[PDB]
Amino acid sequence: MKEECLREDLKFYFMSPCEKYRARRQIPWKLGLQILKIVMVTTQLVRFGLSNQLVVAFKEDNTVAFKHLFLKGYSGTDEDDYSCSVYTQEDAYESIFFAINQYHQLKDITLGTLGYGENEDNRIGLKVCKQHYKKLNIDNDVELDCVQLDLQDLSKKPPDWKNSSFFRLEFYRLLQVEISFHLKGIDLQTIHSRELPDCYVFQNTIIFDNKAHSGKIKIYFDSDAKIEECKDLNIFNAQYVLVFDAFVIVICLASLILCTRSIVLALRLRKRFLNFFLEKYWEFINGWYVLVIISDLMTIIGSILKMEIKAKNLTNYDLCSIFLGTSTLLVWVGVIRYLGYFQAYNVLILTMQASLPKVLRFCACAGMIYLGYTFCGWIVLGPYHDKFENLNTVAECLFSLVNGDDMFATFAQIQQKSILVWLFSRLYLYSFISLFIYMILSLFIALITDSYDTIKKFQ
Amino acid sequence: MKEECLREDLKFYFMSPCEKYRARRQIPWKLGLQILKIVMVTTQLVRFGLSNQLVVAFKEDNTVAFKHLFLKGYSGTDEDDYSCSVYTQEDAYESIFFAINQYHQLKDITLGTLGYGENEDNRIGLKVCKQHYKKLNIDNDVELDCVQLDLQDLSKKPPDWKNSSFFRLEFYRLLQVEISFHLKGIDLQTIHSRELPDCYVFQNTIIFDNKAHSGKIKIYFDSDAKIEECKDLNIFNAQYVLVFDAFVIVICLASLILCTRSIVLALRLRKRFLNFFLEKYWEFINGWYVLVIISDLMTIIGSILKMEIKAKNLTNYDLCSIFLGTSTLLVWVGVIRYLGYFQAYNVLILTMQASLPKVLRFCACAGMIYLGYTFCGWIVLGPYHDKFENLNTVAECLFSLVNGDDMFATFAQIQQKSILVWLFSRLYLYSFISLFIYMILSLFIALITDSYDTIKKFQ
Amino acid sequence: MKEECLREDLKFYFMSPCEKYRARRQIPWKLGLQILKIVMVTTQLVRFGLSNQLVVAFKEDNTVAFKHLFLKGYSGTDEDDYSCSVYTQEDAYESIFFAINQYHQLKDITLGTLGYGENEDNRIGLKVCKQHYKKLNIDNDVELDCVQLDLQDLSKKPPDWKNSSFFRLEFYRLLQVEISFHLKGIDLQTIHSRELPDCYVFQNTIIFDNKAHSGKIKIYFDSDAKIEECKDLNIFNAQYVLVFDAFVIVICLASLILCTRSIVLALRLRKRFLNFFLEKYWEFINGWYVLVIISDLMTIIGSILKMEIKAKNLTNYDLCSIFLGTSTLLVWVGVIRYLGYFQAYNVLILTMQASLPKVLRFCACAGMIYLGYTFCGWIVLGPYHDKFENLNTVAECLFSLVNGDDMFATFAQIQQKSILVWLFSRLYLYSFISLFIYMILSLFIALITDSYDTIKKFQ
Amino acid sequence: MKEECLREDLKFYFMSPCEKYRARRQIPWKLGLQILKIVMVTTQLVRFGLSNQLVVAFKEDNTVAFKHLFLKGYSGTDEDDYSCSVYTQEDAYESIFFAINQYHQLKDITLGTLGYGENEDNRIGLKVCKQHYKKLNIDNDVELDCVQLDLQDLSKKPPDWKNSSFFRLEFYRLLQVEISFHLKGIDLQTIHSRELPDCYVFQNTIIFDNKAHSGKIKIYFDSDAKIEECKDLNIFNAQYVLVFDAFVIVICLASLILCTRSIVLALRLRKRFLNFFLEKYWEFINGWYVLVIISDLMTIIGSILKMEIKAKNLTNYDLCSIFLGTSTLLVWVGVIRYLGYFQAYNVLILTMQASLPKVLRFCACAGMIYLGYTFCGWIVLGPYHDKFENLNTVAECLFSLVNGDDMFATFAQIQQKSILVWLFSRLYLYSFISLFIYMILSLFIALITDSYDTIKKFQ
Ligand SMILES: COc1ccccc1N1CCN([C@H]2CCCC[C@@H]2NS(=O)(=O)c2ccccc2)CC1
Ligand SMILES: COc1ccccc1N1CCN([C@H]2CCCC[C@@H]2NS(=O)(=O)c2ccccc2)CC1
Ligand SMILES: COc1ccccc1N1CCN([C@H]2CCCC[C@@H]2NS(=O)(=O)c2ccccc2)CC1
Ligand SMILES: COc1ccccc1N1CCN([C@H]2CCCC[C@@H]2NS(=O)(=O)c2ccccc2)CC1
Repeated sequence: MKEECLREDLKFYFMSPCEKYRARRQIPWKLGLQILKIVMVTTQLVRFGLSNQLVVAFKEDNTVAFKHLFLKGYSGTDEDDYSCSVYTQEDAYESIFFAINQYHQLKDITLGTLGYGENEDNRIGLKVCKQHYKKLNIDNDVELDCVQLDLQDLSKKPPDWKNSSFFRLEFYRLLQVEISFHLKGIDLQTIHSRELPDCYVFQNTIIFDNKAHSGKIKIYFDSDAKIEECKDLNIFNAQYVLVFDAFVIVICLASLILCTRSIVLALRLRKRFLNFFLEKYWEFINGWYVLVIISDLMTIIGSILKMEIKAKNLTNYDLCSIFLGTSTLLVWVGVIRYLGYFQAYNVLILTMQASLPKVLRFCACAGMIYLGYTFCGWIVLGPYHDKFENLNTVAECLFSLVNGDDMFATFAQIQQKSILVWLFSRLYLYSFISLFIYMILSLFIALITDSYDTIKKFQ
Repeated sequence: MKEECLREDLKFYFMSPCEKYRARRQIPWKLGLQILKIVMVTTQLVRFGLSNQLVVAFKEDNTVAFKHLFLKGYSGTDEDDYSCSVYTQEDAYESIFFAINQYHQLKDITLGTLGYGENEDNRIGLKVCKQHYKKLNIDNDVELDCVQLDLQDLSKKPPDWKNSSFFRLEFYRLLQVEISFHLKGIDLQTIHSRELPDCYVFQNTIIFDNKAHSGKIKIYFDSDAKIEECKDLNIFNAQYVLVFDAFVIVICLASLILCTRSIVLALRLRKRFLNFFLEKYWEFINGWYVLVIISDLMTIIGSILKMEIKAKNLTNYDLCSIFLGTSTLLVWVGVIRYLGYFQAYNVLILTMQASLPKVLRFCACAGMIYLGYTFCGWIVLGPYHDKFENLNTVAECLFSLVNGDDMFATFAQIQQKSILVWLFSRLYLYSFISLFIYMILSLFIALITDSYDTIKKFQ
Repeated sequence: MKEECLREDLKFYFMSPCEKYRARRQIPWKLGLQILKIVMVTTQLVRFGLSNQLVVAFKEDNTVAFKHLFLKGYSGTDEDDYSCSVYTQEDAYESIFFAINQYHQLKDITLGTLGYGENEDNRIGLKVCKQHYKKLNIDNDVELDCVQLDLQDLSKKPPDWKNSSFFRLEFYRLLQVEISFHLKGIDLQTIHSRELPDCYVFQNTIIFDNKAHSGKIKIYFDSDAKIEECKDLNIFNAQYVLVFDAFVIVICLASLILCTRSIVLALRLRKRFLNFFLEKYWEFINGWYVLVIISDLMTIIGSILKMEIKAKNLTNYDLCSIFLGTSTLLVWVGVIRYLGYFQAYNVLILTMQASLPKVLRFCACAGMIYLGYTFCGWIVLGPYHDKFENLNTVAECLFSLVNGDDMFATFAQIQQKSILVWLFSRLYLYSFISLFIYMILSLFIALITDSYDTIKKFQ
Repeated sequence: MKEECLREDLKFYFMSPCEKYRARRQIPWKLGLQILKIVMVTTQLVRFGLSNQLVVAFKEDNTVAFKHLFLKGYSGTDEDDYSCSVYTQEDAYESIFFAINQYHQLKDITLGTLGYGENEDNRIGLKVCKQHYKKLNIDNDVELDCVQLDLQDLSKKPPDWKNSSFFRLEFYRLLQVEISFHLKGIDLQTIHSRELPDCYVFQNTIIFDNKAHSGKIKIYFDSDAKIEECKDLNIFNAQYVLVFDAFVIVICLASLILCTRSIVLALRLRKRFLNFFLEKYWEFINGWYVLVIISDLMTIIGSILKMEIKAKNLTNYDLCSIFLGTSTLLVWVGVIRYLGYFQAYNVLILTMQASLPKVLRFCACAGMIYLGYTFCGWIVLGPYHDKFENLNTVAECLFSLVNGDDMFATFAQIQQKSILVWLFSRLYLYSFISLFIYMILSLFIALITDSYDTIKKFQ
């Protein structure tokens, strides 16, 4: 009778929860735990995204306002990673003095709720640091000399800091000049909800950088905002988000227990069948449960990081987002296993998974041509094409070219002053596009004439 | 003999109007009613579009002129949903005073036929409203205080409104300042047709908005134009368009009667055949007639809305256009049924409609991956990529990426200051593009090796 | 013996010139006439293109210089079909007076070889014309009043034209103000070849246009350049190009005779075979010769027009180019018949021409959906999308969308202030792209499963 | 026994190095020489690219700084191949005088480490050369007259060079004005590595060019930088790169010997088999070795050029890069032969190489249509479309259009003032896109229905 019982076991282990009900009126409480998971995880992700949008928008808007306030002649768009640049000694002096003077008159210039903030030394003021190579008989060591400009120093009607010997810069040895100050703001765009607003501290540094010593000073504006508590303020949910994140951890933990239970019990059924087969003489793994386990672990980790961020009021959510997003993605891929319970969501799998070896072998072959073209393009067209500046950019450009993106712009971007490089670029681009189109279309006719045989043999 | 008669019925019910003439010299007056419909509906749509183009062009040109007249330092292009922005208290004051002074001197500045218009209170003048949080000890309530600047007030050679206590703004509590005025224009670009021109009333509001309190005031210019009747004017078709719209309603109503008649009579023939089949023991629906009925209803509704708009001289035609366009689209799809009467416009239908279940099943599976990628991309790359700002934008970006659009720009838009987010973005984009290309090409080889069998079985 | 002779005829009429030599050592002097044609026609086209490039470049460079000289605050790029625009009465006055003053001081401002040219009335000077509606009690008639500003009038140290009653404009009735003057230039960039340079006459008109009466004056600069003969000039091939064009006409005329001879003689062989077939009881046309005849006619016409243009020194070559280009295109298509003489350049024709009926039938069906979408998109998204402004633009946008071009930009271009139009635009774009991708891929699986059968039956 | 020995020979000559070990425990020291080659060649290329990036970045940054210092009103972006342009005599004078005055005050304007450099005549100063047509009674000869402006000449408090008769230019005869000067810089961005920095000499020429005589002067800034040795400098690997390049030459020379040895020995085995076949009565070439030999030759040549460049301190690496890149590309293609030793990386070759004749025949046919369209588009749309300016640009535009790139932009770029050219452009673009899409999809259905038969016959 043990053979019949074993056969009934697997006959029950291989059917969908919808059917298992038909066979035994059983309730898949585990499938329910999964629907409640998809709803709770998606809800948490959306709420987290909305709150992050609000905070990030406030910080970025304040940064743009600061750039307009303190950078002289700021266009409104960052030239590069740096905001603006100067090419003349008098331009650099004007930018430095403009930043200092705008800080002096902040209360009459700012449109928002800004005030001066105490520095790390507990004093309202401005710090300017400059670095020079010590001394063309320059040395290799750098000299760092700074002074602290208090509000009393700036407020003197005859300004003495402008005429001081500090601000003679000797630009041929100058490495950089750095201006640091702190500002305190408030977002009143939160009081219309009877919730006390969040006071912010801004640590702004302006760096006038000429490490390159190429005749251009690059001006970087960096604003680091952190959420302090409000001290001087009188007008007229923390546990809620935390309980929700704790429930999410409970559901994704319960799912983690159940899936690991099923995998362990699946290994037990293998023994019985394997031992039974021995006497007379990955399918059991169900690698969707691997995906579910990974997504549960990632959701638990991301929820813990989110709780930690909310608890201590921290504003960088990059790694918390990378866990929650990559776990929600896997949750929706797990919806496909449930969808992949009706027989109709199959039959094309006999090609979608069977072609995978052929495609992966093709990728290995085409990968070597792709690497060779990447190296060639970087070395040759690097100094003449902005899409070939570095190896990673070359790889992205070649990937996009394989997909038809910006071909004419790619051809036209390279100037014709160097005739040899122009001819080589033409040959390079034409050969790459033609060769890869040919290879992709070939791979493909083959994949077809193979499936044809595969499906013929299957029937 | 009833069997023969029934057989002759269906033998007549299944043939084209061109053939039914061969079988009985009958005139398909109903097919004629359809050609006259396609011509009348298309003609009405084109005439409506041309007239709307004229009116909208006049209104938009006047709005651009107003923005140049009243917005200080207007570039010519709206920065965003708002036209321009300021970052300094003195800039905001300059913009406000510039708007007021330009309104004061309108007659000497405008190039067109503009004049002052009476307000809702029947008085030529300018209204300025400002909103402040009541009182950092601010309250949660807002205070709205306004004054009306008449032309006599502005025309005083010593201006007293500039120095009044109204225009001290206390920007840290300011929510917005709003300027409202009315102008009356004429389009003389209609007199060259001996048709009396249309006098317009413009309700212009300039909103200096800093609800965000982020250090930037956004300046919105909104112009609401309505067509009044001309009062002061002496120089040297309404029924026509209305009769045409009424004829359109008659033709699309007659077609509605005939199609509903045929469907009802089609149900009668089903009874006869079904009862006949019972004794010895959607095709009849002709779902093209469903399309014709829907298009007729939409055309009647759109024509009624068009008549209502023309009757009371109203200038917003968004919903009238959405009915007429979506009905003309369905009319041209109904041309395909007539085209689909020759046998040659078939045979490919045996795949165009048979593949539909497989494609729809594929869309269900790929839809879950698409949703997962949408959520992941929004949560991770949202704060760093302008094409991932919100969920709808992420969905559009992913759809476009599946079609090869702006891949290199999408890769390059994300800055590399955050290395973790940069690496994740690279992995995300590469995986999405590769996976979806693989899935689409797979779906496809399958659809082929299936049709092959389907067409083989058919023959 | 007549049967054998007839059979030998066709056996000779159906072989390639290369083979006919193998069968009879015959020289295809006619195939030679064709190679000399491809070389002579291509050479003529290239020479014509180079000379046109030179002339057009000179004229366009002079036009750009004129725009910088006479248009106040010209950016360097035309805003639209018009060069620049103004929105204030004082701006319009400044532009008009700037143009007049720059003309007054031309000799000291121009960098090239420019001088004043006599007008149609044989007098060096400037003409200003203005148009007003006669007289709000305006009439429907226009009044045209002008004055001629001579160089003596402009050179008076107290300028009287500025203060004259002519230049009070009454902008509310103004239609346009037009400034006309003539300049004479020389291209010294032709003397370095010992060829006397070409003196030009420029007829420049500046139109300050406000027909719209929308508060914007559009400023058009139109320069009409014609090649006069040089009068005042002393420094230190016309028959050649003409003889070459005459030889081209001879070769394309000889080819026209021979092809028409062969077609006529081909009809003779049809009679013999057709009569022979009758006794016991397009292939002969060779529609490549139709292409050759059309290309010969077009080349002769284009060469005649080119000779006419060169003879009387005229500078508009639009229709001459459209004949020469479209004839050279057909000449290269005729190279394919010669290439299509080896057997290997066939066998794929059994699908390239057999699929044509199925594709054309598909285009008829998809054409109706394309027209419906064009009308719907124009009527709905016309006032909100710059790619849907008019019907032709909508058709081009839909064609490009079918090919994957600017999808994200097309989605993003439409603003979200109108929620109904935004939702409809999303539905419209998604449905169009999905439907047309589906239809194209379907047409295609069908074309395959058909060729498969076609090629199977062929063997 | 010689038959058995011969059979054993080939049985050994046709197996992979991995297997030959299974058959004889032999060590493929030659395959090792290949892995060490791929690592050494890639390493050399990467190091060369990084060093070139540094040098080129320094030179380009200095050039941008020079353009900002010496070009009046420089925007920051080159208008074209030329940096900026002027259209007025006074603008040209201002630009010339601005360049001279900025050179005079260089020490107080430059941000980097710049100084005056001696000219070719060993004297610090500025040279201005102007060219005029000799003398409208101009001649054909040019007159070149120049003066040398020393620092003493520029430093005189009353400037005499401004008022000299040299700088009256007579613009109607002017060909160009050229300003030449030398500057000496240092990159201190190399001292932070205890490596003495590289002093540079810059040969800057500013050319005010109006060869066109079209009313625009084009201003070219050309900076030629060469690495001199440092003379005045006191602060606080050449053999390494050279030994590495010499080792690379040894490995790519040893590989060249071995591959040529194998090819020669391969020809010996052909004799034995061919003679053996005679008695009773490219595969042997292994054209991968041709690729290896070519890549070895290119690597040796590129390494020699790199050694020559490093030895004499020269900064143009265009041809050295074109050899190293195109050799590294071939090295990665040679990785595919090793990958193509497992049987699985085959079977698709039976189509990837068999389709090549059909595709090449298709390219020959489609090439003639492509050439015809190129000529037609250039001749017609050349003067109206910036993507059709010259034949090469037309070819690139058509290639991109075949791949779906910028279709709507291509359609929209051509203005509608000329209706005939607009209609022809529409017809041209539509016909090209439709025809080439049709031909590519046809080629393709054929390639499939052929492989099907090919693979069927193979089995
Ligand atoms: C071996 O690569 C191919 C693979 C598959 C088909 C064709 C090619 N050929 C044809 C040309 N190249 C194609 C690359 C991708 C699409 C654009 C080009 N097709 S084209 O416009 O019709 C054309 C044809 C002949 C001459 C000039 C242009 C690449 C080589
Ligand atoms: C499983 O997805 C695929 C599905 C079908 C074909 C290929 C792939 N592979 C190949 C690479 N990816 C392709 C995505 C769409 C087109 C661009 C890429 N083709 S490629 O340039 O020739 C290439 C090949 C190897 C390495 C690097 C680049 C995605 C994975
Ligand atoms: C009936 O049209 C189709 C025809 C052929 C294949 C697929 C579709 N479907 C699938 C979606 N649409 C495709 C249109 C062209 C390519 C982009 C879309 N493919 S997708 O990114 O993979 C995707 C899949 C599911 C949901 C969301 C996105 C259109 C409908
Ligand atoms: C003989 O060329 C073809 C080859 C293969 C398929 C179709 C065509 N046809 C169809 C139209 N043209 C297609 C070219 C490439 C893709 C865009 C066009 N397809 S479409 O949007 O669906 C369409 C259909 C009918 C009318 C209007 C538009 C080119 C001719």
